[PDB]
Amino acid sequence: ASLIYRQLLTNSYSVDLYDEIEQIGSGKTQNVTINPGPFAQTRYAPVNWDHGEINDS
Amino acid sequence: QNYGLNIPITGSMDTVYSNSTREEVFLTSTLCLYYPTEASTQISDGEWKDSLSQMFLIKGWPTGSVYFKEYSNIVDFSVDPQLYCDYNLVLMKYDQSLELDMSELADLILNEWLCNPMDITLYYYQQSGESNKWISMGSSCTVKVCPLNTQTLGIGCQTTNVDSFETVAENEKLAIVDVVDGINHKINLTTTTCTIRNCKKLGPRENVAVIQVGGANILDITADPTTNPQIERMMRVNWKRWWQVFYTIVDYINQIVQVMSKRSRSLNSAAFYYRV
Ligand SMILES: *[C@@H]1O[C@H](CO)[C@@H](O)[C@H](O)[C@H]1NC(C)=O
Ligand SMILES: *[C@@H]1O[C@H](CO)[C@@H](O)[C@H](O)[C@H]1NC(C)=O
Ligand SMILES: [Ca+2]
Ligand SMILES: [Ca+2]
Ligand SMILES: [Ca+2]
Ligand SMILES: [Ca+2]
Repeated sequence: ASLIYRQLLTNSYSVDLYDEIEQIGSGKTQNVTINPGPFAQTRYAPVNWDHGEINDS
Repeated sequence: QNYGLNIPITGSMDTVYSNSTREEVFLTSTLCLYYPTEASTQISDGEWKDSLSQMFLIKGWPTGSVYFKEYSNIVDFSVDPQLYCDYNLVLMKYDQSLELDMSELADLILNEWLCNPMDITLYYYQQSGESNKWISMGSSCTVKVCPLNTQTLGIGCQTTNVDSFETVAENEKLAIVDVVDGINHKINLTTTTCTIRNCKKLGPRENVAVIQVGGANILDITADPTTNPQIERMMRVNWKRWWQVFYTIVDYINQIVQVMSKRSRSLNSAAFYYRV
């Protein structure tokens, strides 16, 4: 019964087929690789509030 | 496993070598890098941690096995530097007037120190020999030592006058002070902000290596004036770009680890001597 190990080693190539099968079976996702470089947050502006355009006559 | 005892080993001078352990030291240990914040400042990037990690992986270090630890600067890092890690590298940008501070830090980290407390307020202290020092660490250490006669009267100082006391170290984060050996001393050191420990010099701490990025060879780890040796673990390199410095580190990391070695006191072999 020693030939079990010999047979498994010799026939091990079929695991490539098994890998292809499980690859086809598995669902897939992916990445949108993130950007670095938010090193400078930006404020709005120097903003001053005032009454609008008065309509004089 | 017969710890504690000093048993004499025996070996034959005709045996053969064994297979290289480079694979093991890459695949099991943890590399560990300390650099100054100006490094990252000049880098001005920030997936560079990942970039360096992947380069280390190409050299052979698994992804999670390399650690980076920014420190502000030499003087503020020397205040109790804890290298709780496995293969330590400490970059140091040499600058003028920090010669003694850098040398003190190197002496502190490159050697195993056995430290006992020192109750300044109660006892009068001594130095057993050349292997004994007093390391003071804190935000602001100003050690003022007053040596004593054989009858507990000061010489050059009065035991009651901290003004009469002689200043040996002033307002530094780390002060490895030595004094005459065999003369009792009375200390005053600002106890609220600077602890002090009476420390003894064991063998060398191979776990950590120092890399002077700046100028010329100055590090005198040996407090003895006579011997000013050059240890393998005190490396020096010139520089203009921190990127180039780090790439040199990564390229020659195998050689650096060859220079270093696993801490003698981290092993079960050293279990019942001073294991840490
Ligand atoms: C030592 O390494 C060689 C190749 O580098 C390899 O053939 C040999 O098997 C190794 N030694 C052992 C005991 O595996
Ligand atoms: C050190 O001297 C100061 C005065 O400059 C004194 O207030 C302080 O108590 C002294 N420290 C100790 C530990 O006695
Ligand atoms: Ca005096
Ligand atoms: Ca210092
Ligand atoms: Ca001494
Ligand atoms: Ca010396």
